[PDB]
Amino acid sequence: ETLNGGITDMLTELANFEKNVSQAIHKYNAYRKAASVIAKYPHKIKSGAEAKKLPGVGTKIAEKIDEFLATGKLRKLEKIRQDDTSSSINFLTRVSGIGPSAARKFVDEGIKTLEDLRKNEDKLNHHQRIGLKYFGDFEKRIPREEMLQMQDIVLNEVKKVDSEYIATVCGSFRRGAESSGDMDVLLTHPSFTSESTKQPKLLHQVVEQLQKVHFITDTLSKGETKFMGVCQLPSKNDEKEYPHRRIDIRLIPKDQYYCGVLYFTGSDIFNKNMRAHALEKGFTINEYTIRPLGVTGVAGEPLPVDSEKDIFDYIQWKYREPKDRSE
DNA sequence: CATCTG
DNA sequence: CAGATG
Ligand code: NA
Ligand code: NA
Repeated sequence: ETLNGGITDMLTELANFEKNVSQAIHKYNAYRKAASVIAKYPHKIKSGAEAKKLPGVGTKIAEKIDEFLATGKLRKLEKIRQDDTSSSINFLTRVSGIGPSAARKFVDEGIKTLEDLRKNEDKLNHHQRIGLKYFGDFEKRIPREEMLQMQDIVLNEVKKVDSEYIATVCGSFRRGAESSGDMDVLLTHPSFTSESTKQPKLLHQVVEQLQKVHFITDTLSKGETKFMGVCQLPSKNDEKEYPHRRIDIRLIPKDQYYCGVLYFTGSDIFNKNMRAHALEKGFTINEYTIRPLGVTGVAGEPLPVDSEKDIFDYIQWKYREPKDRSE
């Protein structure tokens, strides 16, 4: 956790590069387990020879540990840091919709900057185009105070559309966090579930509302159960307009709500711990369900849950307010 | 994973 | 359809 940090950290830049610049999924995948194991490793790795010992830890890595151990630097790392090429990728990649794959192509066409992009908006797609157009805003963290305002909006319009809707705004927001990245809303309806063969209007209808009243400004991808978008807090009495926000709405069959609701809410650490416990308590949990685990090795059959409470119950645990869901 | 592109 | 992105 701090005893072998830089090591795990160099590994990480190394790995990241591989997969972002080079295409070395192979190698890339390698730095990773690597970082992962040294990470759990309980001692002060004094040498490469010491790491090699570890599994995942090959001769090359040990090569890299020794040098970095030997000098507070890595040549490769250092050479990688300057390299304009590697920089452009790692950069453009910051635009929504611009991945690495596209990172390469653009650079390879000589687009390597914000301006580059604008100049060539044509080579970008709707998503990439919005991505670039709200470059800044998208980079901006979300203050709780805004979050509550938005939530108030989402919930009011959904209500309006059907008293039967059940929205939940998950994430750290839910966990209490002072700020957030993006607005994540979990959506269901009675009239929608497991067997219940579709009803796409279920998701559409709302999208429209939020768009009616101008909350949602753009579509990233609107599918039949997942809409990826952009929303905005109405600018009050003009002088202070809000930033443009990344909002994501997803339809869920009522018979599956709280499982997800739990889940999306995190934290990741909480999930695992909660997941492992389930397992003890004779069960299994995942994003959609919680099932009675048999002895033969495995077994299923989705237990029926009416709230986040039913779940906890199942695994015989302390109902935890979203707050303490930390770890 | 579900949507998108081309 | 493969392949990318989030
Ligand atoms: Na090894
Ligand atoms: Na991106």
